[PDB]
Amino acid sequence: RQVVDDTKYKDYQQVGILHQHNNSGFVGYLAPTMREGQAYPANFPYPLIG
Amino acid sequence: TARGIVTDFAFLSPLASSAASRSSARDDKLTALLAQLDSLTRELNVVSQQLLDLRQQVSALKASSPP
Repeated sequence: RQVVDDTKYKDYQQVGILHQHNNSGFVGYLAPTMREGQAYPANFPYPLIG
Repeated sequence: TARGIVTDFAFLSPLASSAASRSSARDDKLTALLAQLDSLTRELNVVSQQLLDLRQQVSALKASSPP
């Protein structure tokens, strides 16, 4: 597999689990609870295609 | 490499953080004090044994020259 190359990427940002918003407004915060939050573009999966 | 995110519900729980701090303080006290006391007791025992042996030798030497 391949992952983000933190050294060579210009705008790398080591983002912990606490601050990754994907599927926001549709999944509970860090726990299999009910949905919460608002829709928003996302931050975490760093794209490796396109 | 770096690996730790376990602080999530630690941030979500102030009491857990306080208990962890108390545990750290108790671990510090136990480890440091017990290690220091054990090393000191070992050193004191060795020195006392050597001192007793030397005292015996000095007593013998004193007895073996009756001025």
